[PDB]
Amino acid sequence: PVTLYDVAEYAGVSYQTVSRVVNQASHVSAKTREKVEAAMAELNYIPNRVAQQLAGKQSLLIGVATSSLALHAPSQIVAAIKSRADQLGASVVVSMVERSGVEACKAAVHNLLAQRVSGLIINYPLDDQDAIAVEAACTNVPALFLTASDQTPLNSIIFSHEDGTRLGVEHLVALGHQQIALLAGPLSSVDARLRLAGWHKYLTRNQIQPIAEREGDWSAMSGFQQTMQMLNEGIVPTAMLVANDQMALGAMRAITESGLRVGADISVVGYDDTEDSSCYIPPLTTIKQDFRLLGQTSVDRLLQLSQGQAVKGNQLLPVSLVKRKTTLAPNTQTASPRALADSLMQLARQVSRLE
Amino acid sequence: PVTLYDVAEYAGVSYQTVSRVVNQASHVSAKTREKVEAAMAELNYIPNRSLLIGVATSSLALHAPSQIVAAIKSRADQLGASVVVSMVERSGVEACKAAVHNLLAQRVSGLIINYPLDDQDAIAVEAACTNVPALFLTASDQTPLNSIIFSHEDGTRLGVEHLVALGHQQIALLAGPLSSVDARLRLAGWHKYLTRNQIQPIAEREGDWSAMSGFQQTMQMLNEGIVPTAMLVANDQMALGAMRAITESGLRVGADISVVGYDDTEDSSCYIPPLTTIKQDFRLLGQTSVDRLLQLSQGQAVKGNQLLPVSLVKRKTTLAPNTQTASPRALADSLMQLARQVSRLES
Amino acid sequence: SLLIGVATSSLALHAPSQIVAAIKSRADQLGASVVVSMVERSGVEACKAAVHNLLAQRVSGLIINYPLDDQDAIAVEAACTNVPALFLTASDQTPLNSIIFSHEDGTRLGVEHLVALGHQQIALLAGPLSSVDARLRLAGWHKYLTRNQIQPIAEREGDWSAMSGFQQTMQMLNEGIVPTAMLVANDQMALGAMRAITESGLRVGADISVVGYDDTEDSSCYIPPLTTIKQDFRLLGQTSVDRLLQLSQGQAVKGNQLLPVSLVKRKTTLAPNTQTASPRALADSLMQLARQVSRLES
Amino acid sequence: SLLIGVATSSLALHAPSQIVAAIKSRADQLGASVVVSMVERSGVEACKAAVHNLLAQRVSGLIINYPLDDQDAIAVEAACTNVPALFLTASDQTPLNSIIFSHEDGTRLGVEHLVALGHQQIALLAGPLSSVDARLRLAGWHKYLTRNQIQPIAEREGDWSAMSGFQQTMQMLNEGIVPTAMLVANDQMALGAMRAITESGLRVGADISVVGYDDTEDSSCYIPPLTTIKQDFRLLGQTSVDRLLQLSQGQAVKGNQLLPVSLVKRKTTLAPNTQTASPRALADSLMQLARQVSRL
Repeated sequence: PVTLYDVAEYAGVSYQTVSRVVNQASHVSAKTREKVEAAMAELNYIPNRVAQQLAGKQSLLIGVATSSLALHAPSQIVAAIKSRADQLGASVVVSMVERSGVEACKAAVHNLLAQRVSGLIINYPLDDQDAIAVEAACTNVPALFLTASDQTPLNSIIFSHEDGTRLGVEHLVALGHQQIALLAGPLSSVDARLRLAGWHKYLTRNQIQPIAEREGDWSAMSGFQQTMQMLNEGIVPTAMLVANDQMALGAMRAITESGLRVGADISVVGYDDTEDSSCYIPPLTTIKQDFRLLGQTSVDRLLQLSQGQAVKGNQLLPVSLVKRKTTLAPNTQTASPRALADSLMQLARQVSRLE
Repeated sequence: PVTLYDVAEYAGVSYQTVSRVVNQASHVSAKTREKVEAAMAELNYIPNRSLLIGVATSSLALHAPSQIVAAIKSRADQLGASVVVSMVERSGVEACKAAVHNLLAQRVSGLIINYPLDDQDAIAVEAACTNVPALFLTASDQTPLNSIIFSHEDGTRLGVEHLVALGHQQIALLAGPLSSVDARLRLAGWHKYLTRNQIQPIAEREGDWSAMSGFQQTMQMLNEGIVPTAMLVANDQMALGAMRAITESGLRVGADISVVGYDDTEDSSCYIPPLTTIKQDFRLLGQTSVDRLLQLSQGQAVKGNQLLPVSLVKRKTTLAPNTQTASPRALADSLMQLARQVSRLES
Repeated sequence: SLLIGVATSSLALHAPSQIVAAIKSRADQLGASVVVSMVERSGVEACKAAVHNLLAQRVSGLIINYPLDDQDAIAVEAACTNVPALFLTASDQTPLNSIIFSHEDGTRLGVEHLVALGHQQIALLAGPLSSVDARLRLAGWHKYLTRNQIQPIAEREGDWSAMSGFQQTMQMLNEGIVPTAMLVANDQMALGAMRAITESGLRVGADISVVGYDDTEDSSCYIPPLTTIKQDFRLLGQTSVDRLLQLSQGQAVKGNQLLPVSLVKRKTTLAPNTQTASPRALADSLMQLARQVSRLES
Repeated sequence: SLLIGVATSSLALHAPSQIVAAIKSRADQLGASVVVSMVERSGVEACKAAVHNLLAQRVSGLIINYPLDDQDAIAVEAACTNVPALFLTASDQTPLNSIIFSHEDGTRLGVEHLVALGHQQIALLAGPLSSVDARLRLAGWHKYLTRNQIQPIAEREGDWSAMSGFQQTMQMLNEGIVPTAMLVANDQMALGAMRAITESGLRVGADISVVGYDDTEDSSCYIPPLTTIKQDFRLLGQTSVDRLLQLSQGQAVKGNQLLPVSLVKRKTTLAPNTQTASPRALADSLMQLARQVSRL
């Protein structure tokens, strides 16, 4: 071919030196790594082996099957994963799952397996039935799941959906709310269904039935649209539990644009605690999920599993309510007709001043 | 939203013809491939049509870089090439030069640098790429090397012109951190175009891209008694924080202080009130960068720098300064709000 | 392999298409094949013939999606001659194998809805009376309105089309008969009624409340959105297949079977005597002037 | 014996049911039998499969009632392998055996209608863009509006359902975009738009004119009755059978073939509002409602 001995006799260096480069920067002065890496590139030279160029002094090589990095939560996690995996001197190989469902995910795994990975993290939302089908596909390779579900028997880490829903409900019940609406994610999504189940569960335990229930698509816009729809249908709760912070944003807008006050008239609770919620108007009470932690933890755990020790269990991570300004004790006090008529008059005056 | 049948009935050719172009040179007089390939490009149409490519990126934590890499990975798949990301924490050129030396060790056939660098440093990095094609998604327009970016010149211009045209004279800037090239360029641009309208900003401040910083800096400014009629902000998130600062300072966004963002994120359409901003399509930047990189890896493409258009997205944070009477559109909105309140009465 | 025959009304018609779709669709999932025989009308000889065809094609089970009164349904079951036969349109009182929606419930819910909103002056708008489904629906309305000491002030007969709903309603209002509410036999006639009302200078809901039947995709966006009775035809179709396979192995409900329905409250139902200058009517007037305002020059 | 296979979209959907009805119906009159194979979903592998089934059932001719772009329609025709195949959904520019309605006409008529009523501010509401029928319709609208020196002021994408017509129209008006006319890709979305408009404090026709497509039974009773483009699907279905029998005896138009459509003028179309009230007259009206409000 173009050999390892050709790279060397024209570039002026030994075959210990060309072979020390092929691996990683160690005992060769950084100034002689320019005489080699330009002599390799200007004659096209490469590995075999190419997993013989991942041959030492040890590897853990880990595969991740994830939802789109477009989406905020999955990016947080993978960031953390990649990040932490680095600290531990293991490498990460992502395989994105442009949707949707289990055949999609089963495929993303069969890829990672073809790339001879030593462990798997599944960051893709699956109901328990399907998660089992996937675990089947992992075939003698340790597999940690960051989204299940149904309880599950397998290796998992998740945040407590039970806690999240409980905290929110309890918060509002304790502020003395009785008229409550839910705004869930799309129901194709397992995470949405779990969240909603949770809300029902705990509201039932406080002798409460939600006065309305709706379904967004995770986007703020859908939070606005559904909330608008609802208020226009004359349904006007004192509080809303919302399945993520972005829909909560859209709800808040719907409310505000409907002539109501967020908190003082309709309290709202989110989920996720995104960077931006702290500066919504007003700042948004929500459930914190530390995705960076989930990601980082999942790596420690996976390395352990790949040496036959760890929790071969399922594992939960705590969450927490973050009180801010969208939660206040209920209030149906609301402007009097005389006050509205006055506001109207003011705009009639402004109107008459136009062309 | 331009289709295949729009490319054809303005450029004077059939569908068999537009559809024979999309595929390849088969029996194409490259002559009539000029009537089509300019009508595709001058309407904005994007057709459904080993290479191993490395990406050096900022943290995927951050929104923009995730968008891009997503689009990259995604598109690279369609083309049967694989992507290998190397994340850069954090800060500076040695950081980034290192991330590259890794990707090179993994014997990649092309490089995309999605990490913000000033032109001096971008050169230093290009030096490190050593006989391997390297496309940069963050430098300035001035660079000699292979790049794709959005027009910072346009973005800044549009925003300024927007507010001047609404008749604003008292304007404050809220920039990104100045370690960041993208922030500096944006700020330079704002100064450039405000100068061209005989205006000097009344205040200038520096966030860190986070909303919280937008709030903190705007708060500080208003508390220092500096109260502009408009703000140009370097991204949508800081704009959110500014809006909050304003609102919590007893003022109305738009009516009292107009605000303009940058990026057009998913959520800005539902800020309160919805946010006027400059659209940058990161999915497109990412996808494009791959096509371009494959071409470079076969000798041909723009070995040039390349710009991508942007656009102003008018919404509700921009209104003529509160010196003027409110506009009919602003009144009609207020009126809608009361009609909603009214319908919730009974007596 | 199960091979199953369907005798259906025209696929032109919305409901029967829903069903056969669901049938074909589900039958696929279960690895059985479907063979449709359409019955371009009308009545029992028509339907007895459609069956004699399917039988000639050696099918292993029959679904009869064609509307029949109980007498005639028996005559047809006679024709099926040692081949399992599931009927998707008869009454609840039949001996044979059937699945239907509860006509008793549908009618009850609608009446109760309006009585509970306090309506006393009510008109019925039924389907054509050649149609069994229309007669059952009408019987039901009479039954429950009687149980609330009410006699309808008018009663009319469309042909299922919206246009007929308009025409009959127009006729009625022009005859000076002006109820506070209408029970209508399907959503499309309800559309036509609503138009007749609106074009007669009246308000749907506020002046005359209207209730539909079927809950079609589009009723949620009628003007105003239409209170109606939900019937899930996809479900009926899909269910009928499961059931038929079971019957073809001796076991299942050799019974008749009912499927629930539900009232869907929307904006065509409001208490009588609203009357005039409610907050909602003022807010509407306001909205109009806001639009006019926004058309001005600054 | 003449035995004919149909590959169709879901019978759930209104149009395809109309067609197959007509097909089955007419095929009966002619003493041939029909065998349907439904397609879900979606795209060309789906449809290539539905055909490979029908072929296994040894049919003597094929009707493809499933929407396909010209590229894919060819791929399917390849699959038909020596069996006559009539397509009820492609474009006019295909080589193969087809019958369709004139999309060129439909779009032209609607545009010309509104231009002739003197509209300059126009919005489009298209079907989903995964759908070829939607893309063709939209292309057509662009083509003819361009020919009248007009660019639409907005452009949106439903999913064929009324609800989406409402949602997109609501979105658009809330974005402060307020055209004088709308071209809509089917009658149901047009219903939803009409609602969005009406509920937005505006008048359909007088303020915003709307045009549909299909002419469904119900559009004649929308509020107000809906100007729309008529497509007679019964005819398409019936015609496709005559034509197929002829093809199966080596004679007919081995051509593509078009069917006319027609504009149906009703009440959602009127000349744009020339006229406004003065600010002083509005302010007075506003005062009046403030007085009424203060009693309540």
